Amino acid sequence: KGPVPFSHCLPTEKLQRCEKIGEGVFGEVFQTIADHTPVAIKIIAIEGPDLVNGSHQKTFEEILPEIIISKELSLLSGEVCNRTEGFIGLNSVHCVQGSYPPLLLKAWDHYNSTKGSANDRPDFFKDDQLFIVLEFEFGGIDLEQMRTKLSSLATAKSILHQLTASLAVAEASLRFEHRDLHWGNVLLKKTSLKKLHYTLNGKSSTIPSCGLQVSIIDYTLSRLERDGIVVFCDVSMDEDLFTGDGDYQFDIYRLMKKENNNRWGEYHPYSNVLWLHYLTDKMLKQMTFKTKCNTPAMKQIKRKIQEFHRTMLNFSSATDLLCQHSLFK
Amino acid sequence: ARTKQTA
Ligand SMILES: Nc1ncnc2c1c(I)cn2[C@@H]1O[C@H](CO)[C@@H](O)[C@H]1O
Ligand code: NA
Repeated sequence: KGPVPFSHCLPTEKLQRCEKIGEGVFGEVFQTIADHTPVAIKIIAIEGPDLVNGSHQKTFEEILPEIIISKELSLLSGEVCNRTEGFIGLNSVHCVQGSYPPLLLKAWDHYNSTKGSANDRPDFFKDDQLFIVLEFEFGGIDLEQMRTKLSSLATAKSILHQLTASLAVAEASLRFEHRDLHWGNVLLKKTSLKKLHYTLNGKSSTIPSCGLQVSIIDYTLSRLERDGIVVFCDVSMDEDLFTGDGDYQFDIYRLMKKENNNRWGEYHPYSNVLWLHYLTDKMLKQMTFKTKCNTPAMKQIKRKIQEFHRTMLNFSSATDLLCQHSLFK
Repeated sequence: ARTKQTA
């Protein structure tokens, strides 16, 4: 077949509505709308010689694991025995060719002026440059940007409960590890559902939403298996992944390496526990709740979450936490 | 937020 122009993924009206909503070393994420429905578009340069955001571009083979894992996780919303909507929907993947669309560069510029960017302005790509364009369901706003917007300690418990269940279901279905579940990768969207449903090994349960649906995104470093074929990112030789400081996030990579003996092909669901611990730590230390923590009931929820924080590292997986931890009774 | 630290 071969690639398609950016205009294929982003016809005039869709392109005009693109706004930048995030970034990483991988490239750029734009929100737009199609058939009256918001979507997020992740654009990753591939196969070219230019350094991008400090790193070499991936080949098509190197980007396949992300695509495969994005598809498997998206599929869980539709399964029976192990079902959850707690990841993100994947709509489509395309291989696109061109220089960066001028309208996306303007959107890039607007973000850089308001939020600041840690990326290079993507204005040096030639007309034959390839990209992978992944279109996802819009999952709302990341937990870091929502750190002053959560209502109450009940909201915090619901988010942790949703995260834990989603991970457990992915563990059970796919021997999944996220491996990079920093707070940019947890999305919150308003829902009018009072409770959310999941199914773990044929058993269905619900979790009070407190008005929010959580989505886990970005499977760049993730791992799973299907048909006893493991799909993963081998970061054994990536030293700078392990040398960060100034946030507990950067200890999580070191602690994962310790757990797995630097062997990233193996299944170690304890990594999901480590990420949950980091998120629980964020809930306790970096959130300013709109209703603060002002009643005996809210204080009690805070105490239960601190207890979770002090105990949860003695569990072996998200599935073990969900099924056995007192917080979820 | 980002996987590796970077201003
Ligand atoms: N599907 C989505 N819905 C809403 N926002 C999204 C996504 C995706 I894929 C990514 N993002 C935003 O972009 C940042 C970088 O991955 C993330 O930190 C996040 O802010
Ligand atoms: Na979701």
